[PDB]
Amino acid sequence: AQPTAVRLFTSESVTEGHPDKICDAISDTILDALLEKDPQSRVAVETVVTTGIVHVVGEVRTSAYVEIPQLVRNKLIEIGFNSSEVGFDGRTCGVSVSIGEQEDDRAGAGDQGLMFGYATNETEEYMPLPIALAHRLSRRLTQVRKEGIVPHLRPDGKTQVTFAYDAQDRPSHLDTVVISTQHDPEVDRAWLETQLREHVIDWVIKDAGIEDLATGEITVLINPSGSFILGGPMGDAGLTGRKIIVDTYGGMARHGGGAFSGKDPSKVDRSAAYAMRWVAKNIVAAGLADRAEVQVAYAIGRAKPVGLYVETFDTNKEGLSDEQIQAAVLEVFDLRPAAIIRELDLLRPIYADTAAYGHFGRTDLDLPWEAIDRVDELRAALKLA
Amino acid sequence: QPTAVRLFTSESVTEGHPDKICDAISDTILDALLEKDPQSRVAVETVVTTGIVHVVGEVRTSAYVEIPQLVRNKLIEIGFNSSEVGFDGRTCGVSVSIGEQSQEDVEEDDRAGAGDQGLMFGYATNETEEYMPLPIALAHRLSRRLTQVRKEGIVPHLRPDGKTQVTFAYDAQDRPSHLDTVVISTQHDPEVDRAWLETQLREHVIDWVIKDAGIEDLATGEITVLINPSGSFILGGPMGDAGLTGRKIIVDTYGGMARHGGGAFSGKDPSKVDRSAAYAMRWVAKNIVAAGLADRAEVQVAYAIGRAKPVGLYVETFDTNKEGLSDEQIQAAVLEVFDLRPAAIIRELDLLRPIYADTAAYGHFGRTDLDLPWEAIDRVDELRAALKLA
Amino acid sequence: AQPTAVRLFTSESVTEGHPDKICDAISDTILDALLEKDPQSRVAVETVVTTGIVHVVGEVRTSAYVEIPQLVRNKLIEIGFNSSEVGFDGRTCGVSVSIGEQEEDDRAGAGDQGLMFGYATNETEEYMPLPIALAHRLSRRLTQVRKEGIVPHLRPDGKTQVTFAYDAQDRPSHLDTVVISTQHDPEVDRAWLETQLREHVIDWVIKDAGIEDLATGEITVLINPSGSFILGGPMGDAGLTGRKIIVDTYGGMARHGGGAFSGKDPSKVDRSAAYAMRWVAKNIVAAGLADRAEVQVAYAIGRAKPVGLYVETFDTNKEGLSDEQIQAAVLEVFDLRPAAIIRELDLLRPIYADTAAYGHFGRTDLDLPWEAIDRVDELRAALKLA
Amino acid sequence: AQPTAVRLFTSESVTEGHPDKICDAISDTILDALLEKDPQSRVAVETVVTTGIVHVVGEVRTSAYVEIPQLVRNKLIEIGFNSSEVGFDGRTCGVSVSIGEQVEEDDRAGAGDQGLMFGYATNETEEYMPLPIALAHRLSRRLTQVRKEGIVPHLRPDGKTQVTFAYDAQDRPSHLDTVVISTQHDPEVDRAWLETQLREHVIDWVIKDAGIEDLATGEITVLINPSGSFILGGPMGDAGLTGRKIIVDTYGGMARHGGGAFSGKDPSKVDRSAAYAMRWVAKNIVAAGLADRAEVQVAYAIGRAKPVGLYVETFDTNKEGLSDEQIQAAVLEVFDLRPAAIIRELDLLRPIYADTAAYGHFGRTDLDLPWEAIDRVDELRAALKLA
Ligand SMILES: C[S@+](CC[C@H](N)C(=O)[O-])C[C@H]1O[C@@H](n2cnc3c(N)ncnc32)[C@H](O)[C@@H]1O
Ligand SMILES: C[S@@+](CC[C@H](N)C(=O)[O-])C[C@H]1O[C@@H](n2cnc3c(N)ncnc32)[C@H](O)[C@@H]1O
Ligand SMILES: C[S@@+](CC[C@H](N)C(=O)[O-])C[C@H]1O[C@@H](n2cnc3c(N)ncnc32)[C@H](O)[C@@H]1O
Ligand SMILES: C[S@@+](CC[C@H](N)C(=O)[O-])C[C@H]1O[C@@H](n2cnc3c(N)ncnc32)[C@H](O)[C@@H]1O
Ligand SMILES: Nc1ncnc2c1ncn2[C@@H]1O[C@H](CO)[C@@H](O)[C@H]1O
Ligand SMILES: Nc1ncnc2c1ncn2[C@@H]1O[C@H](CO)[C@@H](O)[C@H]1O
Ligand SMILES: Nc1ncnc2c1ncn2[C@@H]1O[C@H](CO)[C@@H](O)[C@H]1O
Ligand SMILES: Nc1ncnc2c1ncn2[C@@H]1O[C@H](CO)[C@@H](O)[C@H]1O
Ligand SMILES: [K+]
Ligand SMILES: [K+]
Ligand SMILES: [K+]
Ligand SMILES: [K+]
Ligand SMILES: [Mg+2]
Ligand SMILES: [Mg+2]
Ligand SMILES: [Mg+2]
Ligand SMILES: [Mg+2]
Ligand SMILES: [Mg+2]
Ligand SMILES: [Mg+2]
Ligand SMILES: [Mg+2]
Ligand SMILES: [Mg+2]
Repeated sequence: AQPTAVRLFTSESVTEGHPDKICDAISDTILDALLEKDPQSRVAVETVVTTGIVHVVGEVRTSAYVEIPQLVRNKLIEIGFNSSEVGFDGRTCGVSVSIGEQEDDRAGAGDQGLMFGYATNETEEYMPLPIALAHRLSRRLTQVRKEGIVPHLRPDGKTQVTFAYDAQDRPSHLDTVVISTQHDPEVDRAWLETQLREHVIDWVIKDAGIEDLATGEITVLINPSGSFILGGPMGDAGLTGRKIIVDTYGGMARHGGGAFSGKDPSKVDRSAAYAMRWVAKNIVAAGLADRAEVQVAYAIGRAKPVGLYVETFDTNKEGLSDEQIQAAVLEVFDLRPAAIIRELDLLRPIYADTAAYGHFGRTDLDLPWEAIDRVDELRAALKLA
Repeated sequence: QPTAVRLFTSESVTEGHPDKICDAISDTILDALLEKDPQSRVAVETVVTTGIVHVVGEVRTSAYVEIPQLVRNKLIEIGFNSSEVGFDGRTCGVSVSIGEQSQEDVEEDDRAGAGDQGLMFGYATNETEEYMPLPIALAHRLSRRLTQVRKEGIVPHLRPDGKTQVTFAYDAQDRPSHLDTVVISTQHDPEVDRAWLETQLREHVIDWVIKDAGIEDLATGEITVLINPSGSFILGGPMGDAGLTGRKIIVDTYGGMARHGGGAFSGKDPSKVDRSAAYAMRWVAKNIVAAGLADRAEVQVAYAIGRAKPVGLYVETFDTNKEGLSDEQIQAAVLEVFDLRPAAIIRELDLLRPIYADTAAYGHFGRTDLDLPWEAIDRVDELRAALKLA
Repeated sequence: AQPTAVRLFTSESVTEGHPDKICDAISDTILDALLEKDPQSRVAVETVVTTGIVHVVGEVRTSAYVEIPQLVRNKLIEIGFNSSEVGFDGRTCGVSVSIGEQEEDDRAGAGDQGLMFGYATNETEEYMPLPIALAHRLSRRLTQVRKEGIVPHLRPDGKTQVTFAYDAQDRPSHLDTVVISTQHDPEVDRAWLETQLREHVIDWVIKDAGIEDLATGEITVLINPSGSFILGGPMGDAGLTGRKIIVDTYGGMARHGGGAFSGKDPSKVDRSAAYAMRWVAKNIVAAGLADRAEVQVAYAIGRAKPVGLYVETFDTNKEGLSDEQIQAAVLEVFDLRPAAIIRELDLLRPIYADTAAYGHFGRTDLDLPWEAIDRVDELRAALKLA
Repeated sequence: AQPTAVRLFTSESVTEGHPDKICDAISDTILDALLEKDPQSRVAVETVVTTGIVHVVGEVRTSAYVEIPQLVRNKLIEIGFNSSEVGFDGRTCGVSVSIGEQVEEDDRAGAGDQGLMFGYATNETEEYMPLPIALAHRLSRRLTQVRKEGIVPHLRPDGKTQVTFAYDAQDRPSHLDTVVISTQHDPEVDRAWLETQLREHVIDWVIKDAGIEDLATGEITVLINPSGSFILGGPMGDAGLTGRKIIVDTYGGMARHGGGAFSGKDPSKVDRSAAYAMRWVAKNIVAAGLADRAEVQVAYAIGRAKPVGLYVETFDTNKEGLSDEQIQAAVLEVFDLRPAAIIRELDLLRPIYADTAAYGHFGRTDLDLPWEAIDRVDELRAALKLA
C-alpha cells in the first residue's frame, strides 16, 4: 500500500528529585563516601524510598566508617526535600540500614553478565539527540529551581522528547516535548507553561545548538495531567536501578540489564558498561563509523570476556567490516575487569555526579570513560592515517 | 585486516534468584488482587534481604489479600523452605508499606489518558517457533530446566538460586551460526562433587535443552561449558544478596537483542503503560513477522501522561522488510490496524485477569508453556489487507 | 537522739506527645477501630516510633479491615505532630506493618500466666494516690493549654513530676516539688514559660484539684530545668508500646505485675485482670473495709480459676476485719475468671484509646466500667455488715 | 467470726529464649560490646523482634564501632535460636539498624532525666530476695541449664515459670502452693513426658538447691505446659521489645517500681543506675540489722544532681526502736545519690550488663554485681551511734 506515516523516536529523563534517582544518588553518595576513605571498598548498596523513610540495604566490605543516616539526610537536602510541605524532609525522615558482607590483572569477573556501549556523531557529546535533549531539559528544570530563575518549583520532575526521523533512521525535527514538574499549590498550569517554555525549553534548544530542528509547530505538553503538588518518595516508591535506560542512551541503544549506582568499579555491570562507552566513542571519533554499539559479556570466575560484538549499522568506513574493527578493539583495549579499573582510574569518588542526568555524554563533568585517547592506536591497528 | 568472530550473549536466572523472587512476589499480589477485583490499581515493589521481605507501593482495590501468607507460600513453592538453604518462607519476616486506597475506571474509557509518560519497545524474529532471539530463548530454557530438574528430582542436591548464560557466534549478516559458550551457576547442597554436578547438568540440562530446542545443528564441535565456574554456591536467594522488583528487565524481554524503554513489568496492573504497551508492541512486532512483512521487527511507542493517543511510534525491520515495503509503509498499516490507546490495549488483549505471576520468571515473551494474549497471531490478515495484499 | 529526715515520695506522668504514649495511643486506636467493626477481635499490637517512621507489629484475628496507616497519621495529627517544624508530621511520616495470625463459656482459660495489681485509696475522690493523680492533672492540663490556646508556642511532647512530703503514718503531708518539662516553639524563653505554666498549668491544677491546703509554704518549681525542649515526639527519642506501665497505673504508690495494657483486647488477662483488681480494690475502700487496699491476682495459661489472690490494706483495715477475712469476702462477690471479667465490666467496646494517655484508673473525665462503685452492698452483706 | 481465706502471692520469670528477654539481652550485648571499647559510651538502644527480624533502634554516642549484626546473630545462636526448625535462626534472620545521636564536678553531672526508682531487700533468703521471684528465677534458670547441658532432651529456648506461695497473716511465706512451667519443645515429646521430666530435673532439683523442702511438704499443684502445643517459640508468632519484663527484672511484684527499663541503657541513665544504687542501699539497711524488709524510693529532676525525692519504708520490721525517718537520715549521710557518684561508687563503666538481661538483675549469687555488696553496714550503724 502507498500510505506512509512519519517515524517518531522518544527518550525520557528525570530530575534528581524523582524517587528512583533519589535512590540512585543516595547509593552513589554512600559509595563515594566509602572510596574517599578506602578506595578498595567492596560496595553493592540498594536504596529504597517510601513515604517518610529511606531503606539502605546490601553488602559492604570496607576499612572506613561512614555516617550513612547523615549522608542520606544531607543528600535529600541538597536535592531539595527540606520539609513535610514539599512531602519529604531529610532532617526528619526515617533511615534504616541493613548492610552486611555475605585487583590481579587476571582476577576474574565477580558475576556473569552482558553490558552494551554506544556512540554517534549527531551531537558533540557523541550522544543520540533524543536522550541528550531529554537530559538537558531535566538538568535545566533542576537548575531554574536551584538558581531561583523560576520560583514555586519542587524537586520531582520528568521530561520527554520525541523527534521525527527520516527513512535513513536520522533525526529530522523536534516533534513533541513533555515536561512534568512538582511545584507549590500557589502556582497554576498556564504560568508554569510560559515559565518553563521560556526558561527551560527555549533555553535548552539554544544551548544545545538545535534551533534549526525546532522551527514551525512543536507540541509542548507541560504538566498535562494532575496537580504535581506532592512528589519524591511521598505517594511513589523509588528503588536503585529503575532508571537504567535514562542512565544510558534513552532507548537508542541496547542494554545488558545491570544497574550502575551503589556498585563499586569491581562490578562489571558498571565498569564494563563504562568500558563499552569508551571503546564505542573511540570507534566513532577515530572515524571507523558514524554510529557504533559494542556488547561485552563475562562468566563469573573468568577474566577474559566470554563474548564481544561490534555493530556500526552500515555506518562502517574505510571499507572496514565490524569483524575487522572488533579485531582492532581486541588489539587496542584490555577488557579484563582489573585492567579497565587501571585504564579508567575508577577507584575514586566520582560516582555521585553520574546518579542523575546520565552517566554518558556529560559536558558538565570530566569522566574517564568519555576520553577519546585511543583513536590513534585504533587507526594504527587498521593501517590507517 | 585481521578479523574477530562476533559473539552475542543473553542470560537468564531461576525463580530462586532474589530479583526474580521480588518480581514473582509482586505479580503474585497483583494476581491475588485481580482474582477478587479486576479493576485493582497495583504498583507493588518487593525487596528481599537476609531473613525479610519488604512489600511496598500503591494499591487501590475493594478486596483484601493476606500478603504475608502469599509471600511465604511463594517462597516455599520456589524452594526456600529452610534456614539450611538460606531462607525459609514459614519463618521469614514480612513488612508491608502500602497505601493509596483512593485517598491521595479510566482504564475502561478508550479516550482515557496514559497514567504516565514513557517509551516501550516490542520485538519478534522468525529465528525460532516462539518468534524469539536464540540467545535469550536458550538461556530461558536452561533456567527453566535448572528449576525443573530440582523440583522433579531429576538431579538431586540442587537449590533454587541459579543463573544461565548463552553466547552464540554470529555471521557477518548478523545471524546466529554456532553455540560458543554455555554458563550454568546453581545453588546446591554442600555434599556434592563438582564432577557429578558437571555431568548431571551437562546431560539433564544443557544436552536436553539443545535437543528440545532443536538446535543440535548449531551445537556441533567444541562448545565452552562453564558450570559453577566460580566459588561454592551453597547459600542463595536473599542470603547476602539483596533482591528488588524490576532489576531483570532485559531477562524479562529479549536478552539485549532488542531495545528497551526502561520500565519494569512486575507489580503493575494492566493500566501501567510500561507493561501494557510493551506487551502491545510484542503483539504488533510478532504480527508484522507472522504476516511476512519482515524477518525481524522492532516497534517503539511513547505516551504523555494524561493523553490517550501515543506521542510517538517507530517501526524498524533491520533491512529485512519484504514485499518491497519501507518501514514508513508497515507503520501506516500498524496505525490503521492497532488501537494503541492504553484502554483499547487492555480490552483488545483481555488483560484484567490473574495471568501475571507466570511471567515473573523465564520471560514475558515467547512462552510456549503459557498462553499469553500478546503472543497471538490474530491481526495478520488485517495488516496484509491494509497493505493491498492477501 | 538520732536525727529524722522528712520522707519524700515522687510520681511522674507524660503528655500524649511523649513518644512512648504516642505508641500506647496508636496501639489502642487500632484496638478501638477493630472492636467498632468486630467486638470479638483478638488484638496484641505493639507500636514503635523513631525518627520519621511508625512500625506497627503483632498478631490479630478480626473479620474486619481497618486502614492502619490512616488511623496512625490521623492519631499523629490529633496529638499535634503535623509538621517537620515540630519534628514529626503524621501526613508525611513512615508506616510499616508486620501483623499476622490471620461451664466452658466461663471455664474458658486465660491466654497466659501472670500477676496483676489493683489499688484504691480514700486520699482522693477518684480513689487514686495524691502524687500520680496530681501528676496526671498536670500533664492533662499542659496538653489542654496548648490545644485551647491558653498558653501559645507549646509543642506536644512533655513530662510532669510531683514529689510530696509524707507523715510518719505513710500519709501525704505537703507538695515539695512539681517539675514540668515541655516542648515549645524556638521563639519562647524558659522565663516566659516558667510564668505561663506556673499561672495556667500548676496554679490552675492546684485549685482544680482542691489541694491548696497542701499547697501552702515554699513549693520548689523546676520548669524546663535543662536544655531546650524544641524537638520531641519520636525525633531523637525512640518510643515503644508498654514502656509507661507505672504512669498508666498508680505512679509507683502501688505494685505492678509487669504487663502492658495498650494494644491488647480484653481477653488479654494482663489488661482485664488489672482492670478487675482496680474494681475490687475500689469497692473494698468505698465499702469502708480499709482506707488503702491493694489486691494481687495470678492466672496459669489454660486455667479460668486464678491460682493466686492476695488482699493487703497496709494495717488500715476497719470494723476489726483481717485481710484474710476481706479476701474471703472478695472471692464470694467477685467472679475473677477471664470470661466473667469481660461480661462483668462489658469490655468488648471501643473505649481504650481514651485510656492510652493520662492514666487507666481514677479517670473522672471518663466513664470506665472498672471505676464503678457498685459491689459496696454485696461486700458488706457477705461480711455481716450494715 | 467471719470466714478467712489464705493469701496467695505470685511471681513469674521467663527463660533467655522468651522474645522480650531476647531484646533485653541483645540490647545489653550491644551496651557491653560498646563499654568494652569505650567505657564513656552513651547508649540508649531498643531491640524489637518479630517473625524472622531483629530491629535495633535508638541513640548512641561512642568513639567505637561494633558489628551490631554479628552481635545480634551470635546472641541468638547462644540463646539456642539456630534453626528454622525451632522457629528462629540467628544465622539467617533479618537485622535492621536505625541508630543516631553520635563547684563540685559530680554536682554539674545533673540527672539525664526526671524519674522515680525503687530498691528492695528482705531477710527471707541468703541472696536478700523475696521468696517467689527467687524461686521463679531459679526454675527459669534451671529450665535452660537442663536444655544446654543435655539433662532433659527435646527442649527449645522459649520458656515461662510462675510460683505461688501461701502467706501467713503477718505477710510471711508459709507454703509453696502452685508451680507453673511452660517450655518450648520438639514434636518428638508431649505434655505428659514433660510433666514428669520437668518435675524431677527442674522443680525437685531446685527445691533442694534452694533449701525449701520445709516449704515444699504436702500437695503442690504443678501445672506443666498446661495449654496448647509449645513447639514454635521466640519471635516466630510473638513480638518482643526491650523493657517489657521490668518486674521479672526486679522483685516479681513484691516491691514497687518507677517504670524505667534497665536494658540497652548506659549507667548515665538514672532509671538503671539509681535502681541499682537503691537495691544497694536497701540490701545494706537489712544486713546492718536495722530491719528485716527495706524498700527505698529515690526521684530526680533533669539538670539536678541532687535527688528531688527519697523515701525509706521498713514495713514495721524496723529494729532497735528506729523510725523509717531516722534510717533515712543515716542513708543520706552514708550514700551519695548524685548520678556521677553512683557510677563511681559501684564502678558501672564495665561490660557486666548482658548477664542481668535474664534471670534477674538482683539477688544474683551466680554473678558478682557491685550493687549487691553489703559494705555500708558499719558506716550506716555509725551514723545511728551503734556498734
Ligand atoms: C566500618 S567497619 C571498619 C572499621 C574498623 N575495622 C574498626 O575496627 O573500627 C567495616 C564493616 O562494617 C560494616 N558496616 C556497617 N555499617 C557501616 C558503616 N556505616 N560504614 C562502614 N561499614 C559499615 C560493613 O559490613 C563493613 O565491612
Ligand atoms: C482492604 S481494601 C478494600 C476494603 C473494603 N473497602 C472494606 O470493606 O473494608 C482497602 C485499601 O486497603 C489498602 N490495603 C492495605 N493492605 C491491603 C491488603 N492486604 N489487601 C488489600 N488492600 C490492602 C489498599 O490501599 C486498599 O485500596
Ligand atoms: C482483614 S481481616 C478479615 C478479612 C475479611 N474477612 C475479608 O476477607 O474480606 C483478615 C486478617 O488480616 C489480618 N490483617 C492485616 N492487616 C489488617 C488490617 N489492616 N485490618 C484488619 N486485619 C488485618 C488480621 O490478622 C486478620 O485476622
Ligand atoms: C562509628 S562511631 C565512631 C567512629 C569514629 N569516630 C570514626 O570516624 O571512625 C560514631 C557514631 O556512629 C554511630 N553508630 C552507628 N552504628 C554504629 C555501630 N555499629 N557501632 C558504633 N557506633 C555506631 C553512633 O551514633 C556513634 O556515636
Ligand atoms: N501530576 C503529575 N503529573 C506528571 N507526572 C507526575 C505527576 N505526579 C507524579 N509524577 C511523576 O510520575 C511518577 C509516577 O506517577 C512520579 O514518581 C513522578 O516522578
Ligand atoms: N558461588 C557463586 N557462583 C556463581 N554465581 C553465584 C554464586 N553465589 C551466588 N551467585 C549468583 O550470582 C548473584 C551475584 O553474586 C547471586 O544473586 C546468585 O544468583
Ligand atoms: N530538653 C529536655 N528537657 C527535659 N525533658 C526532655 C527534653 N527533651 C526531651 N525530654 C523528654 O525526656 C525524654 C528524653 O530524655 C523525651 O522522651 C522527652 O519526653
Ligand atoms: N503453648 C504455649 N503455652 C504456654 N506458654 C506459651 C505457649 N506458646 C508461647 N508461650 C509463651 O507465652 C507468650 C505469649 O503467649 C510467648 O511469648 C511465650 O513465651
Ligand atoms: K511506583
Ligand atoms: K546485590
Ligand atoms: K529513648
Ligand atoms: K505478643
Ligand atoms: Mg520506578
Ligand atoms: Mg547484574
Ligand atoms: Mg540484582
Ligand atoms: Mg514508570
Ligand atoms: Mg521510653
Ligand atoms: Mg504478658
Ligand atoms: Mg511481652
Ligand atoms: Mg524513663
